[PDB]
Amino acid sequence: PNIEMFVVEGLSDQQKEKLIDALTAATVEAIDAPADSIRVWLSEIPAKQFGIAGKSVAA
Amino acid sequence: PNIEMFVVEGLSDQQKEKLIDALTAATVEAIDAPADSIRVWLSEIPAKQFGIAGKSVAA
Amino acid sequence: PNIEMFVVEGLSDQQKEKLIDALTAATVEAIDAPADSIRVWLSEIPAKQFGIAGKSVAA
Amino acid sequence: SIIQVFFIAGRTDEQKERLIGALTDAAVKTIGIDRSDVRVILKDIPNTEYGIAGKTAKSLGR
Amino acid sequence: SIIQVFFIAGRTDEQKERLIGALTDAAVKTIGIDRSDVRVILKDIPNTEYGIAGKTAKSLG
Amino acid sequence: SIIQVFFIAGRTDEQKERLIGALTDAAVKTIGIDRSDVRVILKDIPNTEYGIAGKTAKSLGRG
Repeated sequence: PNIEMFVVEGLSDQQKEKLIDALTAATVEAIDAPADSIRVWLSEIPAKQFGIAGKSVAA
Repeated sequence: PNIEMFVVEGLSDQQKEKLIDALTAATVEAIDAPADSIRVWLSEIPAKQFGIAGKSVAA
Repeated sequence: PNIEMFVVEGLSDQQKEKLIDALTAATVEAIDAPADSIRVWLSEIPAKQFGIAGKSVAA
Repeated sequence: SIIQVFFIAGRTDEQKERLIGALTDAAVKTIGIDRSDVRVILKDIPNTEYGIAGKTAKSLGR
Repeated sequence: SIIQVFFIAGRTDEQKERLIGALTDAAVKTIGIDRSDVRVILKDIPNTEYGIAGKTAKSLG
Repeated sequence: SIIQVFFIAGRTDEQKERLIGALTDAAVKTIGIDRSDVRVILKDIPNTEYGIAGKTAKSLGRG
């Protein structure tokens, strides 16, 4: 499988490592998918470019 | 590498095959990625939901 | 300027093509972009494939 | 806040909802955001339209 | 209802802000989807990573 | 018409130029689309942000 998670920019490289693990583990056990077949990427979005209800996170 | 192509409907399963093969080969000779490392998926769009300049591929 | 909208399944054919011009004029209007440069394609995701707070639209 | 899954078609409807909840609970566990702003988008790709090593998933047993 | 715009880098922060709610309202209008659920992701792509007719946005414009 | 690549960072911009060309070249050779309707979105992902087997690409020695 393949996961693209869109996140706002306020996370450290350690949190990001812990999240790729968590997401990979979730797919392994909701679906019986092998881990080595799961590619996870984080698409980090600046808060001025992430919109929720017409309003930026930055606002 | 991972490749998503957005294509309009009307393509053969056989035409879809040679595209995956072609998208893969181009990625091998361009960034020297081994072919078995390239994942390709075509995400197909009906002509009525693919728009150019405010109007769908139906006209 | 390419736009992809993820929409849960069930919209009319009339209101989908209607969505495309709306989203296109919004970018022309905000970021001063020529019409012939904006492509808008709607991605039609089934209700059992769209999740909100861990729950499916079906539920 | 938004999780997009690209994966080969054929998984049960109940596997699909098991995933949506499992991925939401990963983000809420690990980042600490509110499940409310979590969106999980599942993209089934057919085996004739998903390729590995230049070969369709279908020719690969998939 | 999630929107993702792929666009060449360089747009101003006010133009970006202007784009999010512009797309949000347009969706609320025509589809009747509450602002509550219209997420708008904006992705800048460097000129050297955006392609028109197989050419980079740097060498074209 | 729109091709999107998700790939670990580290490649030269000269290489991304070949990639954009080669991908478009391949998509007009195969399904007869016009060059001028093809857009290639290239999305680099840092080592720290890309994962395989639950390990980051940096820990697998990739970028």
